[PDB]
Amino acid sequence: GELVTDDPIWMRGHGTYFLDNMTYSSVAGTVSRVNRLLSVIPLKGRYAPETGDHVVGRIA
Amino acid sequence: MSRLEIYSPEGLRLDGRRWNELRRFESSINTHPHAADGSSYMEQGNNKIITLVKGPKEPRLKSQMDTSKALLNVSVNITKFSKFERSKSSHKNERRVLEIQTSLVRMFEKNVMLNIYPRTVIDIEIHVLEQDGGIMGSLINGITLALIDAGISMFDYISGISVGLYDTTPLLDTNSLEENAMSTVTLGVVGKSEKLSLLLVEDKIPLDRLENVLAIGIAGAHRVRDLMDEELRKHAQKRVS
Amino acid sequence: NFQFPEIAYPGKLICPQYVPGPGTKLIQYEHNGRTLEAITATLVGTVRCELVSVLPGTEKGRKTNKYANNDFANNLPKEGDIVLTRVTRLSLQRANVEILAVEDATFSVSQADLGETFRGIIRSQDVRSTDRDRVKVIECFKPGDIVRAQVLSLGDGTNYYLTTARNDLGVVFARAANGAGGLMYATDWQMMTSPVTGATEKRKCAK
Amino acid sequence: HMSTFIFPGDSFPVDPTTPVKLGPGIYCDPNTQEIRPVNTGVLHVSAKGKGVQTAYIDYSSKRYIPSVNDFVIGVIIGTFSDSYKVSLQNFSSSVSLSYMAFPNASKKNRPTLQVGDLVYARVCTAEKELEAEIECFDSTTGRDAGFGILEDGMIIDVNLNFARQLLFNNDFPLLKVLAAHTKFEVAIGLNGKIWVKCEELSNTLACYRTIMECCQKNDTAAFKDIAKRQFKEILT
Amino acid sequence: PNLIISNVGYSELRKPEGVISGRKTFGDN
Amino acid sequence: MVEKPQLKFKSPIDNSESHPFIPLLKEKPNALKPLSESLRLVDDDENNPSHYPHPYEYEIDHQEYSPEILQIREEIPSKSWDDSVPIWVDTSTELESMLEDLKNTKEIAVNLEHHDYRSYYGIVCLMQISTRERDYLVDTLKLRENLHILNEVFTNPSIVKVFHGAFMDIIWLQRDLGLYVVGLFDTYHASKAIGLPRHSLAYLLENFANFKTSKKYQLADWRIRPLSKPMTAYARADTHFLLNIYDQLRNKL
Amino acid sequence: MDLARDTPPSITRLEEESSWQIYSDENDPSISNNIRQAICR
RNA sequence: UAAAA
Repeated sequence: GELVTDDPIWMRGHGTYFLDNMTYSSVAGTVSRVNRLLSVIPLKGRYAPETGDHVVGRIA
Repeated sequence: MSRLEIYSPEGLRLDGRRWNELRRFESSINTHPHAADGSSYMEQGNNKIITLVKGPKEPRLKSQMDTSKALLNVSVNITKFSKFERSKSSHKNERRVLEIQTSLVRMFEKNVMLNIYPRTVIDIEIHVLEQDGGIMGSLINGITLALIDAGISMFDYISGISVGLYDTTPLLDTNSLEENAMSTVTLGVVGKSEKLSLLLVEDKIPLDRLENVLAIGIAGAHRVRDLMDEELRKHAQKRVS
Repeated sequence: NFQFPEIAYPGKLICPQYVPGPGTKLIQYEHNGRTLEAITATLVGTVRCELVSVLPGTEKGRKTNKYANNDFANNLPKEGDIVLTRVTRLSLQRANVEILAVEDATFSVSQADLGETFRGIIRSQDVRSTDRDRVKVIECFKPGDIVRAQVLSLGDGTNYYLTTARNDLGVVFARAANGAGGLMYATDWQMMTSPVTGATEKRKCAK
Repeated sequence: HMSTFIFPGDSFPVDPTTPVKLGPGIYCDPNTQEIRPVNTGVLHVSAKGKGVQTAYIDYSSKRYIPSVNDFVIGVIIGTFSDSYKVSLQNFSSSVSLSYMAFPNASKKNRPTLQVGDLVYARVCTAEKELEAEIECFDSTTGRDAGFGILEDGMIIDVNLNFARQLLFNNDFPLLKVLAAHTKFEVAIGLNGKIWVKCEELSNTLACYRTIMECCQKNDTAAFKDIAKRQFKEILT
Repeated sequence: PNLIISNVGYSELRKPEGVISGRKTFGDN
Repeated sequence: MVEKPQLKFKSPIDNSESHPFIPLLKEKPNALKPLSESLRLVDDDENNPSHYPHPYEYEIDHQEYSPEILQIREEIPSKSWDDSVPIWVDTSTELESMLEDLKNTKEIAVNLEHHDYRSYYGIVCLMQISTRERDYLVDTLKLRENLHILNEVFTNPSIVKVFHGAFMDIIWLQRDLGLYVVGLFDTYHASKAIGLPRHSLAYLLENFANFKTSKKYQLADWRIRPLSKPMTAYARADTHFLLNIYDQLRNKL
Repeated sequence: MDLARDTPPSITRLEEESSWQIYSDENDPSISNNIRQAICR
């Protein structure tokens, strides 16, 4: 619910919603600024499946 | 207790507070890292509420599943020992409880970004260990802090505040003794704004007085937001370092 | 090979290791010595030797068929068995049915209507013997007709796979206008007619 | 040429000797093999020698039954792998609109239809024991004009009698009294759906309000005064 | 026993004989 | 009948598969990592045989994007279709007049053509570059040895490259021309993320550009010279409105 | 498998022939008692 | 996961 930046020259990432040319955070965590990708890293985060990950799972 | 003074000419209420003072607010985050992904032990006054957020996960059955958003379930369970006199009724399937459970789902399904989590379900489990007036508002603040612990994307905070009107004097954060002697209004303010996601009036209030009650109600709700926000700052800073 | 008593009860020992079968199980007993593999009967009936098996019921109970609902529930339709079904749902490419009997002739009445009964599906590719790719199931079956179809592969996730690509397989009993008419009889290979009403309806006859 | 009001179970004023071609409202008993009415309405007959005679019953109804060679409006509610799932009317059963039932259909390209789209199709299969089927091109003649997506506009819910009297009866003074007020395009569906569309929304709404008022009013000669007042109300 | 043709729908009973336009666009006027 | 362009090349095509694919790159403009270490074979870890890595692999995962795509600016309409003629690029002098024209811009639309019936791996036959003012048509059959100069623009982060379903165009640019794209904006993945019913280019031209197209020249033999009048207009249409579509899709994203 | 790999022009590739030996629920018959106590550790 | 030629 808080304002992280008012610079439109950014790429909204995960845990972030664009609104009225201003950027806000949707979760609670730290701000990450990699290249122009602006995202918020939440505290308690689950597993994010990415392409090329060696995982273990049981059939549901 | 007995026949008490609700609001004396000295501005003091039956519990010592004043017209614009709140009960002590002691929230707790991540109290059940072994039972749910989201946890919040809400202790607003004598009230002691345990809120769990299990999800977002796959539904137990593929029958009910929205392929464009998430399903938000709220389970409010008022324990028999919630008050002094142990409840003899069932409470679980009570019609008054189903209204509260539904009012909570509608309140947050518009605030929680269910679109970000499609084909999923978010179960919210609530257990009230003790109540003492203003129980609806404390249910609000518990769900807010429990979803944040679960890492669920929300647009803003949702604050729960209860306001009573005694003659011509509003009273913030009404306890049980104050609700049994005046009208009660529970509000659901979104963040530092004046947008109301909840407005419950269950007793007669003059129209010429409702506007001022709402203004003093949303003002105290912002104060409730900061106490929750400052709790997350202290919890996040001590967790990282 | 028959020194044992005629009848057998659940728990009565039969013979050592002989092979098990329907109504027996290898249970190791202990009598102040080493555990011996004893074949124990677990049904009420007579013991038969071929292969050791204990068949339930008495010889009078088998001829009188006193275990009617007990015989079908214990003998599931295996692969290649020919059964008698009833049409329940008609789809564009399949026809849901309901297994009512099964033979080894002799049959066995199913479960008495309510659900939890064995059902199957007759795919359009296995309706006829010629031109298996383009068929019209609406011209082959109607809801409420008794169809004699042979089972195929057992992909029994919910239904069974049946076929009628033969002469003795198809609609064996039906009625005009889905039960609203008279009892029809199979004349040609794909033409069924009721004598009294005189009306004709196209089916997948079996004669 | 005879038209009389009948009732279900009444005698059928037609000789069995004459060849007959019955339709809706008349049922043939599979046992007694007699012909009896099953609907309450006007019994229409027509004896012609060229030498076939037909008979049907015009009854009042609102629940649409899928019948072949009907022009229907449907809403797309599901996208399967080899067909669509369209809803001709609420609560009623679904119908099948295959991807190959379109002008210039091919396995390579799928139709550009998505859910919630209003389609205009022709009922090509209306079997009682099967699911009904529709198509956006007449598979018997090759016609395809008018069939397809009805982009924007507004749909209207009317009874089945108002739909047939608007599509077939060219003397129905509705499209004539509406065109005298504003230019529009209409899509008549036999399932009780009337899709209209104008240039401005103020004219489309005025067409929605006239058809609704003319649907419940049985006086046909009052259609002129309905649109006269309705199109005058939107001017404020 | 009678001379029975299968119950036909509402459209085949009319006289235009399938030369009907269900979607008529009224241009101008 | 048209003869095979493979016979008129500087050198025959290596169909032996006696060694892994060697990138046809000699100049690496706009590079964060030097081209020197990019020409070493990666040791065959697990069971992936030794192969030369993607020359611009590091240049894609780490390079920033131009501030032109993060903004929500007003869309600029495509130039008039009838009052504009293509620019056929057939010589090295005509190629230079286009490259320096492509260095002074920020958004370009690119598309390719391919033929694989009378060639094993296949050969590129026509590149379709178009900017906000002009539409180009580059003959990749004669300029095959000269088209590697375009890496100065295709790898410029300040310039946005707009393709459509470039899952094969990236392979053709590197196998026959030694070209690589840094700063790709695939409109296919944009239509797939918006939620449109179809993801073809013909769909975006009839809904976001109102260009009633006749998609019948895809499977055509693009080796005939010169190109017919309908195909020259068919080739320029794939990228003429692609820049206006990029603006409409970017703001929605 | 994990022991033999984790520690240490007319070819158009061929398809591997793999049976159900890796899908069988039958575990190894004789597991060392000294090894099972290591897994618990 | 119906995009490319």
